[PDB]
Amino acid sequence: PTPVEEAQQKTIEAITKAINYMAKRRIGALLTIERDTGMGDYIETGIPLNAKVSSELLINIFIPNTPLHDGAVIMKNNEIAAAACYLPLSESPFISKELGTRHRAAVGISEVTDSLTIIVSEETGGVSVAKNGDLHRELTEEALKEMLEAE
Amino acid sequence: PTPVEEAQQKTIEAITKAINYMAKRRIGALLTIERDTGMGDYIETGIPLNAKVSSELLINIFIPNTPLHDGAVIMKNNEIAAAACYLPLSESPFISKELGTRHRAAVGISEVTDSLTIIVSEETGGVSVAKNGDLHRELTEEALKEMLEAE
Ligand SMILES: Cn1c(=O)oc2cc(N)ccc21
Ligand SMILES: [Mg+2]
Repeated sequence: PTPVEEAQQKTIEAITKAINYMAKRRIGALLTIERDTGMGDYIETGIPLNAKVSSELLINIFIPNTPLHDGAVIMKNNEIAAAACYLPLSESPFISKELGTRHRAAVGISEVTDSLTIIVSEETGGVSVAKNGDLHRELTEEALKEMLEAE
Repeated sequence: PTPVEEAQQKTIEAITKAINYMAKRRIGALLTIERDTGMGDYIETGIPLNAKVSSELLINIFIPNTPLHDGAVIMKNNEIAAAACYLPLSESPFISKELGTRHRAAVGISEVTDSLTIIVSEETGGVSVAKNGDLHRELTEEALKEMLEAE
């Protein structure tokens, strides 16, 4: 592997480790990965971090009833750009009616960007991904990894 | 007021807001500010963050029973360099006997560096500072801020 490939795989492993921990504990989480469409306007709504990715930091960010847990983490250029960011709520009538604002925010950003957003449900610990205006629900660990590698 | 001076003031405000919040809630914390003696050897024992400082991130790091809460945060200028770092334990007999490992680690690093370390007791909420081998306990909010401004 090249340095850039090794770095991408390390980031994927850090994300999946954090997501698994949160899914097991039913910790709600919202993590958007910026792609070609710039998301600076949304990054600017949160708390700046520009931090190295680690599973530890991702977990610490989303702990319930803490300063950083409300809102989205946005990743950009292999770093955590900001936490507690605003994302736009989707008005799509085709999202499962049992899902709340975390999932609607993820679908919303996916409607206007090419980003990939991961959501952990605080109700069930279920893991989902929003891309292109669609929500892919009840993902296995393998499925999430496949989506991150495809992305 | 140069940009350097304004950045320092912002960092002091972030630190003091976080410490005050953790003191009120008896959240144990151990926060070392590198000065002229480089602390790379200790930074490298922790989880790298290289993050912009915020009161929110400082608080999120020290929440009990989370990946990052045990060990020291080490700050370099206006960044959180790493969390969950090792510091050496002091054997000084002037550490109150009831105090635990955070205070002994803080005095320990203060014996071999010119750093300033802030400690919040999880037993009492009291705030202390270790510098040059001495521990100063039960600091008021005003005294801590004045110490940081002088540092
Ligand atoms: C480990 N953990 C978790 O899963 O939820 C938490 C909440 C708090 N306040 C502190 C720790 C945890
Ligand atoms: Mg006194």
